[PDB]
Amino acid sequence: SLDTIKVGILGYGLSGSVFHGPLLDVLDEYQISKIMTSRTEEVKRDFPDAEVVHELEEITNDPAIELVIVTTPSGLHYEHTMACIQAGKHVVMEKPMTATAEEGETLKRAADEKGVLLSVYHNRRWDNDFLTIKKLISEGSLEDINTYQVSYNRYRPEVQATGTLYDLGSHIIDQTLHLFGMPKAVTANVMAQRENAETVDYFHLTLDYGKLQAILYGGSIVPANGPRYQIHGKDSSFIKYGIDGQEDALRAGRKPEDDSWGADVPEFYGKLTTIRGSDKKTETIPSVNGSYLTYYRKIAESIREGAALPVTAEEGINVIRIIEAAMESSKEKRTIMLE
Amino acid sequence: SLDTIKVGILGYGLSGSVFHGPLLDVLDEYQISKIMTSRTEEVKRDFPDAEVVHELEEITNDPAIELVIVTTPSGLHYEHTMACIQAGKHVVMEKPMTATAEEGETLKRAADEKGVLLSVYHNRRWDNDFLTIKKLISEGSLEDINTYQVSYNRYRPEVATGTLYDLGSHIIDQTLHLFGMPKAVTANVMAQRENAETVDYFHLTLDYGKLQAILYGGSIVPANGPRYQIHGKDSSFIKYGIDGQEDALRAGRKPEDDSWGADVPEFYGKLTTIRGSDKKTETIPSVNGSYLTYYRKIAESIREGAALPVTAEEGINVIRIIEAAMESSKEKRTIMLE
Repeated sequence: SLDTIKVGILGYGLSGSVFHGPLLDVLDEYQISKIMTSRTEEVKRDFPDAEVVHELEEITNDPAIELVIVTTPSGLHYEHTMACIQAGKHVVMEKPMTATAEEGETLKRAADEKGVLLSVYHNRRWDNDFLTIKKLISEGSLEDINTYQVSYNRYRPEVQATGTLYDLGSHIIDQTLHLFGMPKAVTANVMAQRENAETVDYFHLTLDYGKLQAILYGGSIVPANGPRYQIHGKDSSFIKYGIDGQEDALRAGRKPEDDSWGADVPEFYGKLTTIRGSDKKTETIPSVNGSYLTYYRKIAESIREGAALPVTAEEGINVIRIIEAAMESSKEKRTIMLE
Repeated sequence: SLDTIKVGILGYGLSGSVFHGPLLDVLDEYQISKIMTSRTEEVKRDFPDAEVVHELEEITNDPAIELVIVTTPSGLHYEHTMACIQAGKHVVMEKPMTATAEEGETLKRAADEKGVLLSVYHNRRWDNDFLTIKKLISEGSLEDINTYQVSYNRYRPEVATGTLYDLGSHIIDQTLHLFGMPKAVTANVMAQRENAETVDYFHLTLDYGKLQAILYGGSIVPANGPRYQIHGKDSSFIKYGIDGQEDALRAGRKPEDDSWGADVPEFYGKLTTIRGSDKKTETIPSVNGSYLTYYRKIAESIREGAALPVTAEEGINVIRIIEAAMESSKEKRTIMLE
C-alpha cells in the first residue's frame, strides 16, 4: 500500500508500547516508521521494521513522517507537541491535554495557523459501557436525562498535571461534555484524603446544566465500588457496574483480532429500568463491545479524506477548562460559573 | 397498671393514626387517653376508650396527661408545642422539628426552664439498614470511614415544605448521629419537576475534613442506586433498599412477633473487606428495624430519668444543617458552621 500513514511515536513506556503501538499495529492504514526511545531492544522485538531514534529532530525533520503520537511525560510534552506542529506534522496527544486551558489554546492556534490536525486521545468515548449508553440514548430508551452520576474509584491506600482529577477525572468529564455540551457552572471539592498524600486523590464535581445535574466523583480509599454509572431520565434509569476490559487485554499482550475484542463480562451488563404508567420493567442490557480502534480508523479518515476529527483540540481544551474551574471551586469554596 | 404513661395525641391524620397510634397501642407502658381531632367516629373505631377532644386546653389543662404527641401540621405545631411545654407536659414532636433553628432553640429553652422532656421523632435511627450499619461499626468492621454516601430518591414525576425537610432530615439525622457536626455544608437544593413550586431535589456535602458525607435525593428517579455506600480504611458497605416498617403500618399491620421490621434477603447489604492482598465480600443479614424502641426509651426517660432517645439539641442540629444547605444553595457557596 502506497497510502499507509507514516507514524512516528514519541516515547515507548506504558502508553507507547501497550496503549498505542499494539492498536496501530493491527490497522493496515498505518505504518509505524520511527519511535523516539532508548528501549532499542524492545522495539526490535515488538516492531522489527521500525527505526529507533533518540532525537526529536529525527522525527520532526523527516519529511516522510505524517503523524506523531506524543506519549512523552506530562512536563516535556507541550514542547514536543509544539515542535511537531512547527514541523508541519499531524499530532495525537495523550489525555489530559495540558495543565492549563491557555496552554491548550496556544497549541490549537499554532495547529490552525499551520494547517495541521491536532487531536487528544480521549479514547474512553469507545469504552464498552459508554458505547452502550450512547446506543440507549440514540434508540430513545434514555430520554430527558435529569441526573447523570459517574464514579471512578480505586483502592490504593498507600501513597506510591498530577493527581486523580487530571488522570481519571478527565475521562469521565470528556464523556459528560460529549453527551451534553458545556455546563453553566462547576461546584467541586478536590483533595488528598490519604495519610501522607502529595497530590489530589479525591474529587467530587457537580456540573450544573439547570434541570440536569451531572455528578462526577472518585476516591482512592474505596475497597468496593458502587455503580460506575447511574443515569435517570423521565421514564427510565440505567445503572451499571464495572470498567472496560481493553486496557487489561492490552497489558496482557493481547491484540484486537476478532469480534470478541472489548466484550463486557455478563455479570457486569447494565440494568435498564423503564416505567410506563403503572408498570415497571427491568432489563439486563448486553454491552456494545469496546472499540478503541475506532479512534484510529477515524484519525486515518481525517488525514486522508479530510473527515472531521474523532476528538478535537477544542473538546480537549474544554476538559481542561472544567478541571481548572473545579480546582478553583475547591480553592475558593464556591460555585464557579462559566461563560 | 397504675403506672401507664397517659398520652394525649394532637392530630389524627396519617401521622397520628398510622405512624404513632398503632405503635403506642402495642406498648402497655402507655395509655392513649385523649386525641385532639375532628375525626370523632374514626377514633371511636380505632381507640374505643380514648376521649376525643376539640381544643388544645382539653389536653393541656388536664392534670392526668403526662405525654403529648404533636402531629399537627408543620405550621401550627410550634404554637402547639409551646402550650404543652408551658402547661408542664412532656412532648414528642414529629420531624422536621421546626422551620428554623432559632424556633427550636426557643422550644428547648422553655422545656429546660419548665423541667420537662422534649424529644423529636427521628425514628429512622431504628430502620433496619441503619441498625445494621451501626452494628458493623460497633464490631470494628467499618473503621475510619472516609466516605459516607446516602441517597433518598423517589419516582414522582407528576407534582418547612419540600423533600429536604421531609426526607433529607432523616438521612441528615443519621449522619449527625454517626459523626457529629461537620465543619461546613455545600449544597444544591432545587425543583427539577416541570411545575414544582417546592423543593424536590437536594444534594448536600457535609465537610468533616478527610471524611466526606454526601446526602442526596431526586424525585424523577425510576431505579435507585444503593441507598448506602460507605468506605473506610479496609472495608466498604453497599446496600440497596428501604426499611419496610412504614409500609406495614400503612397496610394496617402492628408489631406482634420477631418478624417485624425484617429486611428482604435480596436487599441485604454487602461488606467488602481487604486484608493485604485478600479481598472478600460477605452478605450481612440486616438487623430488624424497631420503631418501638423509640417509645420504650421515651417511657424509660419519663419513668426512670434515663437519657432521651433523641434530644431537642440533636433535632435542632438537623435544622441547622437544613438552613445551611438552603443558604449554600442560594449563595452558590460553601457555608461554614459556627
